[PDB]
Amino acid sequence: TGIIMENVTAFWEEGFGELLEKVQSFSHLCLVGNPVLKNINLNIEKGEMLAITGSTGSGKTSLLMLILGELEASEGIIKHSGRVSFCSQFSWIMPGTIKENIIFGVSYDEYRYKSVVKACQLQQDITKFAEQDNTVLGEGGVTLSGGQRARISLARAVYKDADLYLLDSPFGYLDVFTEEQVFESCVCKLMANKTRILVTSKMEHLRKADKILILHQGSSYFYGTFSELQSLRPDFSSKLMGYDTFDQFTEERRSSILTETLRRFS
Ligand SMILES: Nc1ncnc2c1ncn2[C@@H]1O[C@H](COP(=O)(O)OP(=O)(O)O)[C@@H](O)[C@H]1O
Repeated sequence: TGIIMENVTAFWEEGFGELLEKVQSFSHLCLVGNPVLKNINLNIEKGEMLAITGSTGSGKTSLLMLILGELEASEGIIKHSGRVSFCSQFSWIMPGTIKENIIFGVSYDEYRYKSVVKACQLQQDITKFAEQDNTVLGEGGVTLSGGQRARISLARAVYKDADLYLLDSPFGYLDVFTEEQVFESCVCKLMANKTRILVTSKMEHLRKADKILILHQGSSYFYGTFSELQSLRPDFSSKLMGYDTFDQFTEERRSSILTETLRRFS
């Protein structure tokens, strides 16, 4: 499946801020009648990758909830059909082995498993443990690094057979060379033909995306190709492409540069 949004708007409604909270004054935002997103348009073909970036708290997560149906479109048309698979920014971990976490509630299939494991770069993790992917974890799997938890929860989501993959900021940790190999192997090759939406703050991901959506304040700052971006948003581009290794700054620096840049160039 592809995905289409034509001129979609969505309001704060009772309970969405708390959902937002799990997944990453609400009353007043529902009382007053307020768009969390306004005039969103995107059109994404089967098998393409949409990269979503923007300033912090611009509605990135919220756009995924709307896809998931947890937020409601008060206006506009959304089309997409099929199973969706959601990897949240929170990396949840269930009691059981690493392997049991990746296949959680889904049947085991060897070729599929081994291939997901290799492309999420889990082979370098599990090889440090005496029982490898049979190692037992407690929930939160709290002695692992953030990147280890995020790769296991990415592998779980990519292993789900679905028509659309929603991946909310997996690449936000310090082990930055691993993240680059995950993006190239999992998101770019293994998933090359699965429709997919990657929320992100690395410019390489916009560079390889089929489509790009930049959000600011609940609003679409830009939407189209990386090439259209360089030509239609030149102040944004020149500033962002003008660092020499932006993608290796910490997630917080990158997101703060993005926010400031989006603030400057509205
Ligand atoms: N944990 C939170 N507590 C209070 N307000 C929040 C929280 N998370 C997001 N918001 C607010 O809700 C709106 C939408 O946030 P969100 O969709 O999470 O943006 P983003 O994913 O781009 O960082 C923003 O206006 C933001 O300030």
